[PDB]
Amino acid sequence: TSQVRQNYHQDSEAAINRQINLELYASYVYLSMSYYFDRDDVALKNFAKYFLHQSHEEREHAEKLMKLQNQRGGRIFLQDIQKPDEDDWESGLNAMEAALHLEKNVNQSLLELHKLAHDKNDPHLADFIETHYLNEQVKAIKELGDHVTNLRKMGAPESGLAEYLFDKHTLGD
Amino acid sequence: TSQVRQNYHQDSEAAINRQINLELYASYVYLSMSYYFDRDDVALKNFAKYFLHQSHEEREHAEKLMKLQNQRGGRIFLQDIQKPDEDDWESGLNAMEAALHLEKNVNQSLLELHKLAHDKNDPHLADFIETHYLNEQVKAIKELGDHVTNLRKMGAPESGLAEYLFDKHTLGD
Amino acid sequence: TSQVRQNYHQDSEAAINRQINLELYASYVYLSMSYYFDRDDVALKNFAKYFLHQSHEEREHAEKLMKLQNQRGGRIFLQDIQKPDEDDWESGLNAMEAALHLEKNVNQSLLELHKLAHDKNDPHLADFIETHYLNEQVKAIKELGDHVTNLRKMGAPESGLAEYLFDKHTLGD
Amino acid sequence: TSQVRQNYHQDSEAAINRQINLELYASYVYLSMSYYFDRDDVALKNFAKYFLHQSHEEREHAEKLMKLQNQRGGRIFLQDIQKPDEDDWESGLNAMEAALHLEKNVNQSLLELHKLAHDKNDPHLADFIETHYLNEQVKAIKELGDHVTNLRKMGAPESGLAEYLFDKHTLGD
Amino acid sequence: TSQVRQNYHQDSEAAINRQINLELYASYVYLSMSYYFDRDDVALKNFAKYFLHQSHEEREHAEKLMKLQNQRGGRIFLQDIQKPDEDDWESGLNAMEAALHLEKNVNQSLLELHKLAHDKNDPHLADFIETHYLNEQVKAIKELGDHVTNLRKMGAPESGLAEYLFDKHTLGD
Amino acid sequence: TSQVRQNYHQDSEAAINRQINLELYASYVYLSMSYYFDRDDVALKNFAKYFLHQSHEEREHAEKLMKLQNQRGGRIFLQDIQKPDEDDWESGLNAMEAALHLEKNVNQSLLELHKLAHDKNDPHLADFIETHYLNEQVKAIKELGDHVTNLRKMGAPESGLAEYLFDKHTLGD
Ligand SMILES: O=C(NO)c1ccc(C(=O)NO)o1
Ligand SMILES: O=C(NO)c1ccc(C(=O)NO)o1
Ligand code: NA
Ligand code: NA
Ligand code: NI
Ligand code: NI
Ligand code: NI
Ligand code: NI
Ligand code: NI
Ligand code: NI
Ligand code: NI
Ligand code: NI
Ligand code: NI
Ligand code: NI
Repeated sequence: TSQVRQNYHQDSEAAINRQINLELYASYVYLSMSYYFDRDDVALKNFAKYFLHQSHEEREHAEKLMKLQNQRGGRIFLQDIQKPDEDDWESGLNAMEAALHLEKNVNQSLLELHKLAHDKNDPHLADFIETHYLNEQVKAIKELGDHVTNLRKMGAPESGLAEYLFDKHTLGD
Repeated sequence: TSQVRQNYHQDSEAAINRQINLELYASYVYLSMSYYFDRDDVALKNFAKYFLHQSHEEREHAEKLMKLQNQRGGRIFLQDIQKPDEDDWESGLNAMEAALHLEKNVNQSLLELHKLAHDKNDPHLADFIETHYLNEQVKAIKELGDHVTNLRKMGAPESGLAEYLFDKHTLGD
Repeated sequence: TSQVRQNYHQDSEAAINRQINLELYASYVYLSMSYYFDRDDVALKNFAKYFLHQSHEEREHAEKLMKLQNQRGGRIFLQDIQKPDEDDWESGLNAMEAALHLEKNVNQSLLELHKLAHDKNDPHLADFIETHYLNEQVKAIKELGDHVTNLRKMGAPESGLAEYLFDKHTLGD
Repeated sequence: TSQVRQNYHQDSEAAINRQINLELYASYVYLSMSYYFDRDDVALKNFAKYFLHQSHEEREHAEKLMKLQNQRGGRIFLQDIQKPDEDDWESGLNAMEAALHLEKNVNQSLLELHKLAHDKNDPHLADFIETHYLNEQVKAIKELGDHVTNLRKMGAPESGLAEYLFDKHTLGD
Repeated sequence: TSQVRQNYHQDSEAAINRQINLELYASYVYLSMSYYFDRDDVALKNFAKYFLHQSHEEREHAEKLMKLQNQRGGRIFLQDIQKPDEDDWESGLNAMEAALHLEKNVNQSLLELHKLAHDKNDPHLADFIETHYLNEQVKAIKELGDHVTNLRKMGAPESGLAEYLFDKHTLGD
Repeated sequence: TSQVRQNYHQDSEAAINRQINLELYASYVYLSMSYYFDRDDVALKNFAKYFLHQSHEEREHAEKLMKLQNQRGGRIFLQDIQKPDEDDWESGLNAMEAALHLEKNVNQSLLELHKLAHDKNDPHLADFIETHYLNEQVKAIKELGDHVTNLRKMGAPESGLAEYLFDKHTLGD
């Protein structure tokens, strides 16, 4: 047992490891989308920029959780990172909807983690999730919903004009 | 009777109180529209910016009238602020038309106030309305008419592409 | 149902709407006090400055809650804003005590909202209230209590000298 | 009863007084260690710098809690500050281990305080502890554990060379 | 015996330890007064500022004496810090008089220490007391006497107006 | 077939996908090492800094290869990222040797890729490997060998003093 461990339950430790793996997987998925939009037959540079930035943000999430694990006295256990469900994301609207679904899944995982933290009477971990993850997920979900709504009202994915003008006027700024 | 009151008729005082309430109500309506366009299923950030700024301008109108009341020797009497007629404003063109109607109503109220001020031989209040309210209402009505015309000629509200491009190229600047 | 709604209970949504209305009402009350102290027979400019700033802060509270509602997937429903209980606030000490009472009421409302949020297992809303509202209310209540104590120990409201010197040396800075 | 007290239970008030006394005692202990390393037969200036800074930080903790007490409507009751358990701290590694033990004790006290705050349904005090004390204690415990590990792997306390080089390369920066 | 000890008598060493404890106790008393004036039913922020600064100055006195002890070859022995005689200091004038009494007591202790230092033929310690403590105590006593005189001539503690205006015009600068 | 594909053989495309996966795996391994040295029972912050930077460099390698794939007309196919062989890297010298082995493996993979590129008469891909990967691998291998040699000559891993002083004087700059 580590000399710094105090009030850190092992169920919380396992949940932290699983959430690390999940954030890494989300980073992988965003990387996949980003370079999907870099293909010459898709060619939407601002979509690719957006999803690359999101991938780096998810990697930051993962590293934050690893530092948290080492901080409380837990021990990091890394698992394989699964391949994303798709290799062809069809369109920008489809990738936006997939991202919204992914963020909702990660958000439910974080919410159940917060429940487990409040149950094991771990206020430090509870507030860590409250402060560094929950509102960021809320903002990401609201933003992805805004993007999906805008792309839908413009005639996507039938109108490629819509996706071009959206790549220019919304993501290119 | 207040020691500063001079040539201030009580009909003018009641009209000032009513106009205060009306400007507050207009601010409330603009707030409603602003946060209607912030919803994830509408998602037009520049429409929301525009109507939030208009709400703050109407609140400035109200406070200006309150200071005018205290200046002439009148006495402020606040009333309830009515809820806006709608909670769902359908579209950006519809909200623009509603705003145009609201500003025309407020303008007629201010014009009848100026008539009552010239009747009671109150040149100070007459010029106060002339200087701080009339031309601002004229400019607001002309601008809302311009916006309605542009949105109409672009295919709104059927074309959501039109409202997106208008939010970007007209209100986002 | 909105595409972004997740773990947002409808009781929480109704509580958010009610708290929006309450913050708007508090803003209205502070506006009333502010322009009460602008009257020529009261004439305490720094009291008026103080209460006008407090009114703007309460309006900021309201808009923050509206953005929170749109963020979680709720739907804003605006109600009438009630007229303040009084039109003549008697004295600066009396207005300070009324403000203290109002802030205590708003604080109890926010506390019951936090209880409802922790009950419905909504940690995001719980931490939102924790972070953006609770400590601000605590600070406001402590400050209003300090002001009431100082005004009392100076001989208010009998001594108008006390209220003048307090307007100058405490609120005018 | 103070005019600002709201939802502040008296058990919480007593816990706040006890935690004030505990933070003051920790400051006293760190002061003792700091000036132990200033003796000519110990003579480790950076160890002394480190523990003096830690003493000042603990005094800041205490004053923060006193301001919190006055804020919620509680009443400060000061007790004697106990003399530290030791006057001779043997070595730098021994003082580091003593500091780690002390911080773990203070952390358990703060955790039980947070439990009592969530029990009495005091979300403001709960978030105050969450925000201003918990993560700081976690960081302090992790840092003291790092220092103890490094000193151990270097041959302390047998190797005085180890403590000298640690004072130079780790604490002197 | 320490390798640096020269002409340092053990009676002087015990006196230095006792004076360390006394300066720490004075710091504790000033802290008590400072946060007494922060209560909502007292609410004199500049009195609190003044006494907090005085507490920090007394802590500086204590640390200076500890460094002096380690310098001459003595050995620090810390004792408990006694709780201040009071928890409620009644008024600003009463706290000023208590501070004057406390500083006179500390001054007599320092004077007897200087006598013991000149007796044991310790000119270094004699000049240390002469240079770093005596005139500072004289200045503090004169300043506290000035404050007590001013508060008395203004009608304190009956006139709370007096204490308010004194907090503003004398301590708030 | 993509409209930009010219002289790009499909064996080269498969090799590019495999090398992408390998660079991602190397990034994962370096991340594992980095946060291994962040544990409280290891506690070598500069080792962790070094391996975190190396992980980010390997991720840059991977993204460079993905952009190259999209450039030539190939199609990215992502695979699972395998878990590193170890979770406990024993010591800094052991982690350095593991990193040297990993970089030698990646270098052999890149060399066989260059052979396949010169065989399929693809000078662009050959020079891409020549310019952006080969010399970087040579430098990394030489640097890791230097680090291993230095750690060995200092008495690692038996002497923890050696690893501490190496973390300070070589990696902390
Ligand atoms: O919020 C709680 N702990 O922090 C909690 C969950 C369930 C109960 C309970 O058992 N009520 O009867 O309490
Ligand atoms: O000032 C003195 N020493 O520095 C001193 C004190 C008493 C005497 C004495 O014994 N006079 O007869 O001298
Ligand atoms: Na005119
Ligand atoms: Na919190
Ligand atoms: Ni994430
Ligand atoms: Ni609970
Ligand atoms: Ni354009
Ligand atoms: Ni208007
Ligand atoms: Ni509020
Ligand atoms: Ni004055
Ligand atoms: Ni502390
Ligand atoms: Ni060195
Ligand atoms: Ni002193
Ligand atoms: Ni590489």
